[PDB]
Amino acid sequence: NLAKGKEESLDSDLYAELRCMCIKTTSGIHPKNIQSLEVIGKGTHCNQVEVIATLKDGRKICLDPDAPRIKKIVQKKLAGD
Repeated sequence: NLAKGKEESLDSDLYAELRCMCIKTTSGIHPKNIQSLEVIGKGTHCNQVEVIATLKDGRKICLDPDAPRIKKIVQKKLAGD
């Protein structure tokens, strides 16, 4: 949909999340599949921290910042001695 006629799609129902990049998140991802990830802090129209992971095969998914499982996965990725 090209022109000035939005709101008929999956775009956010929440004013505070109008500019968030993620619609939802993916579970069951393994640290080994992750090539890199970006942690984005809260912004003007996105009151949620977002975690966008790029998998080794190029797939991009969002991860739940609050999932103890995800916090562990990020910790795992950070380690590498």
